[PDB]
Amino acid sequence: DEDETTALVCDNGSGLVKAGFAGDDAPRAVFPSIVGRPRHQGVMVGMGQKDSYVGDEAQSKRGILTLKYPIEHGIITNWDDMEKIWHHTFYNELRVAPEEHPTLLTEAPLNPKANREKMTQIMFETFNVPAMYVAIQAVLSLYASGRTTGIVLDSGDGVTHNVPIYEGYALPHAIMRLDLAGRDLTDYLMKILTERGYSFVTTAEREIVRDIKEKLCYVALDFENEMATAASSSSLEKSYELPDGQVITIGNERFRCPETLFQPSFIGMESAGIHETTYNSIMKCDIDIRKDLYANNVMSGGTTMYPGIADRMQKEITALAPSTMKIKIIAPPERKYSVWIGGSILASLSTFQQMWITKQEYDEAGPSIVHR
Amino acid sequence: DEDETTALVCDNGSGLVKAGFAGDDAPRAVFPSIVGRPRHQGVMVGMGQKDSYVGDEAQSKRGILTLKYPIEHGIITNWDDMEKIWHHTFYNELRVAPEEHPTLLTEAPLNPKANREKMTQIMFETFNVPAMYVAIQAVLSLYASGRTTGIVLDSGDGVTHNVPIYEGYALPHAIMRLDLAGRDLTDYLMKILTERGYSFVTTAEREIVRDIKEKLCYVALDFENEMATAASSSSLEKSYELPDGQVITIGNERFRCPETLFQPSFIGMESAGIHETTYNSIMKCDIDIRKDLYANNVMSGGTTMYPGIADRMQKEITALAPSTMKIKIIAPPERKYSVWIGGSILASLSTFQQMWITKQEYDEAGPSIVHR
Amino acid sequence: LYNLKERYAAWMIYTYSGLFCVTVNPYKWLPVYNPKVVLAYRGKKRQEAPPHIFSISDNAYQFMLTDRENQSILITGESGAGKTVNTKRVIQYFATIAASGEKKKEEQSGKMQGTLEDQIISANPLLEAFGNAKTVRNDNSSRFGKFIRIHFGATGKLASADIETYLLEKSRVTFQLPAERSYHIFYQIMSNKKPELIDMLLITTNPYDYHYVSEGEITVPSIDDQEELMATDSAIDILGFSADEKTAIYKLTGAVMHYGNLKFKQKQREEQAEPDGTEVADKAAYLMGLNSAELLKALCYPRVGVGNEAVTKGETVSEVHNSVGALAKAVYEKMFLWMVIRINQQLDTKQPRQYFIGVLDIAGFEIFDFNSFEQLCINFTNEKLQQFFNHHMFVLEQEEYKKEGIEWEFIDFGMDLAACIELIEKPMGIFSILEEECMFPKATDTSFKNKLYDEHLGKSNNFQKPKPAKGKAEAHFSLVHYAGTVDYNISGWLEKNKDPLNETVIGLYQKSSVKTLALLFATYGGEAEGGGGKKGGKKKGSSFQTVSALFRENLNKLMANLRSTHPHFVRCIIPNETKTPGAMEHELVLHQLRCNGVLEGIRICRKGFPSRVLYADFKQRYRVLNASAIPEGQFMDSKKASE
Repeated sequence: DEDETTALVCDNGSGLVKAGFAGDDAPRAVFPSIVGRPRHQGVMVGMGQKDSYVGDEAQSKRGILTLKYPIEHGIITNWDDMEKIWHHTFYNELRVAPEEHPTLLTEAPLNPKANREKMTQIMFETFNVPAMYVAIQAVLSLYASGRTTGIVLDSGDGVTHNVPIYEGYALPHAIMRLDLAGRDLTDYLMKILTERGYSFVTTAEREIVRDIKEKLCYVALDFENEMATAASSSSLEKSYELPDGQVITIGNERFRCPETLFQPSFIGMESAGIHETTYNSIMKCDIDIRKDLYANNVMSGGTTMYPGIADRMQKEITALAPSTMKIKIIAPPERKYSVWIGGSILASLSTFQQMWITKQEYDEAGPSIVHR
Repeated sequence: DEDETTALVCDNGSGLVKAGFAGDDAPRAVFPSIVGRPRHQGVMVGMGQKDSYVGDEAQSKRGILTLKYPIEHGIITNWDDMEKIWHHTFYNELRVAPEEHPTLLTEAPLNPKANREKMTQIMFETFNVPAMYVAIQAVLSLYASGRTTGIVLDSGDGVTHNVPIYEGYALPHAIMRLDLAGRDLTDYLMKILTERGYSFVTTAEREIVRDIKEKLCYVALDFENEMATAASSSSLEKSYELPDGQVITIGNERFRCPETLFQPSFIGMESAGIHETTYNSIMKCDIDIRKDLYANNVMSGGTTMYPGIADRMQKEITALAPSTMKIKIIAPPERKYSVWIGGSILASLSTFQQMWITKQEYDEAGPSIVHR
Repeated sequence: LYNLKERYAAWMIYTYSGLFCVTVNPYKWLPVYNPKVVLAYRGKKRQEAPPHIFSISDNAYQFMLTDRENQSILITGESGAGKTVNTKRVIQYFATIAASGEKKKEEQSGKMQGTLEDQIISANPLLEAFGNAKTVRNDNSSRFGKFIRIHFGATGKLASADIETYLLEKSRVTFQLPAERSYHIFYQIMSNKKPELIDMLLITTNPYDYHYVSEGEITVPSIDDQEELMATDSAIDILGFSADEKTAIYKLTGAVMHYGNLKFKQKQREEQAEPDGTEVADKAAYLMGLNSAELLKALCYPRVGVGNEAVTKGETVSEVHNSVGALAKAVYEKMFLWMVIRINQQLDTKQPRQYFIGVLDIAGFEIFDFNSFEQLCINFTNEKLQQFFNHHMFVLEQEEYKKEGIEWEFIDFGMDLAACIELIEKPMGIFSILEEECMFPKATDTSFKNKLYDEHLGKSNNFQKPKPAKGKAEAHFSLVHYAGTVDYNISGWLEKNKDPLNETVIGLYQKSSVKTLALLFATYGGEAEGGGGKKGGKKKGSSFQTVSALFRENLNKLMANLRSTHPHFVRCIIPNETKTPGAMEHELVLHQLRCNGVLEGIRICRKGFPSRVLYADFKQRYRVLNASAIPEGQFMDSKKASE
């Protein structure tokens, strides 16, 4: 129990932090990855002067603060502001004292060696956690779907990745990163919806375009004869009621937004798209392992939640793969937390105890120890 | 007690001064904002030659003096004559010595920086008050209705304003000023009542048109089919008995006077009216704060006291606002003193002590100190 | 720790620790308060006699006439330390050793109403019935603080007295912990020694009929409610109260019981409160000189005044029950205050006064896993009191090194605490932020909280964010007091600090047939002018703006009175939670010592030249060393001697 209860799992994202206790089924804490700094001197009624704001209080009060994102494209870019988000996570969100809890953290696919050593330096030397561990994100997603070999298409708020994993070892030279994700996708909907003849003028109009994207957006299979369908004008249309009455209608654009993930050309991106990239990762891997990867395309991440994403991907890679092959696109329902759940499982596991980096290992080996 | 008893609250208006002690429920002193200067040399029986007259003695003796209004449209226009009204307030009306009383004063919505510094220069350097503070009027009105975010429609004797306030900070760029108020409104009634076939000939006829406006005037909802009602001639009519017998009847015009506040066109004004202006203030503010402002339209000022003002405004902005919105027009009964009461509360408060500008701050920082 | 302990196991309760006069609860009887002792300690410096309270108390007197300065005695300790006992005992002392009403001295209804020396005394037993109760620690715990000014004459004979009350435990009136009980009075009255009373008040003799007063315990073996009732009764009289008033008091004390019996129910299809009967209201109404109806309306349909008018507001069941309770408490309090005033009034004589001796009885810094508003107020009081000492000592010390000719320079010892005090009492400090927000019609505890931080956090050292775990219950803010770190919970503060009362009802009181009740409310009725419309400042009309606004004013008026005084200190101690004579838990006594000031006086002593002997205390004990030449020195000049 000492640490059975006690292991923490913190998944640091570009848009959201997911956090909680190893053992739980889902994150106890989910909140924006921002750190707000007040543009002016003054106070809220009853509070003192605050130097900084994190998560939702930074989002809610955004009009008087300069908002900053510590993690650009999955990589920690500002370490002063990240230690601020961690502090908030332990002390306010989970309300635990960190110096008696083992902490499993996550990093990104080709996270620079030096960063994995730096967050270890900050975990052990400024938070004084007993022990910690850094798992790679795609690797926890795979594992949370039971398996050990497969290829994960991972897509969240600032990055998309393909991480081919074989008997647990993520394959460095076959990993692909596509910098277009849910953030890019909300801003494109924004324009095709103002372009539908609308105005997201006040900040209460801006924010909810993102809630339109999440609730009403679709990834149609045969996106071709779906536009064609749009035109005959079926009961395909969908009206959403705004903060007030102002019933906005979205028929068609509803799927023009996730067609951006297959066609980056919709947004002036010259890069290849999700399905081709799944494939290219795969023809960059060893030959003998390619049947395995093909029957185990595990999807994880908030942006892979658009319904019919899996069917489109299913047919997208069948028709690029040699017919002798078995294609299989696994997309679980909890996928917006796969990464986290994979960490919860792993860290609560009976056999993981012997991989925890302890302060004994650290004080004796330097940050190098956990770096592997 | 030193200053718990001792804080003064002086609300300077275009028509009236409201004054008294922080702590009280209502102003100890209310009187016209005039300064009379005798047109001829001579005396009243038993008095000496008087150079000047202020408040009610200036009104009562108006036939031999040239009357002057120091505050034009809420802004202090003559500083020689204002120091005269302050002097009168402290020494004669409240009969206090100012050099041992902290003084909370009020200013108008976009009061020029230089004025807030000038009345501070006169408070500290010619009245020698221990400490003082200048609150913005709409902001004290809001606060006296308990809240901190809302939009105040403030309307008195020379100005009308809309001041959107968010967690206490009045929003400069969303404030609207409409120069038509109770003064304009008494003169319009005057004409629609002489136009009813009457004569307000002597000064005892002039003054009481204003007491007709206050007692008998109404703001009808559906001002349309209220004129229509007037015609069928119901028992809608209302006769007032003059200083003498001369029973004057006012049926209809009774509401044609406050319909001027929604239709400025009744008086050759091309500006928009109260309700549209409430609204425009609101579509000039941030988007995310517009649901707050809509559910918190606080009314203050002598001219917002016309019964049924709130119902007309209620329906005036519901029908301009998106139906998804909650409208809420708060109009308290003490509203002709909201501003003052908000100051009484605030200045008698336990936490306000640390915002008082003291002579220590001033003698050391210059007028800049209180200016903020 | 060890010295105290040893002389206790030997049954010596009075040991000095510098200037202090430590006192340990015997938990049994002692011939110390002995009428022989009283004399013995009469005219003796504390070096001419062993450690004892009369030493302090006599010296004060002495000093009083010798130096022509006023004096003070500061008694302080935890709930079970037994201060009242001392306080009282000190008081008798004064009365005895300097009375002489000449005519009042005879054995003819001696000490009955009609003399002060008695009034002076009789005072206690009234206050005690109303401001005292069975605590889980004491059986007669003081639930309030107090300050008496014994105004001595020119000659040196008694002339006047002056009481002042601080921080009364209003909550007992409505609540009570399981092992505790409410004020005595209630139980006194229902005891049945004066049966008329029961019928007069319209109550029963079974407390379980009055929820407000039987939530905890009803009977205490060591107390004879029947005897006290008279004590109380008789005291009132002596105190000069009018029968009527003496009738108001009673009648008023029963109304309050009744209130807690007032019941309500939800109006059908409405969320409004509607009276669940006019059985009790009737009694409460009559007893207060009210009208049942008018009363139940005001209660149910509170008619407010938002804007420039008076808007009738409807309340919920939960809202009523709570408002009632608020008046119950409000009324009791006020009354209590009044009684004190009335007492003071009798204790007012025309004879000249040249000096006084103040006896202050209040609580000491107590730390709980749960520290709320009340704790701050008390702690703050103590942290002040402490600085008050640290200074007196600095002043004092420095005289010696000046008298002797030593060359020691040092900074005021008070200074160390100024940091904490400023943070609380200064303008942008806690109280202010607390009392400002109270002006915001739509503020939250949460609101207040943030304001507290944004402004003090990171910028102030004594200011800190809590340590939520250990024996503590939640988080908000810790302070760094001299005694240590106190973790404060801010929840209810805003309210508690606003003293919200249904003004409609108060209205009724204000026009009662029961003058006294009417009186008690006057000061509320006279400030309403000032807070006429919604929002604003109550102070405009003389109404309190803060729960804390006075406390401060009173605490200032006090600490000022304390200054024009020659401070004399007394620290009361509590041996063991278990109530056993001759015993002591260590850490329990250790605690007190830190929060007492005792350990801080030792510190300041040790900076340096630890042990410091008072001259007579020096003569006596050591004359024998060069017997001839040391005795001559000590006798020839109390000081020059030791030299």
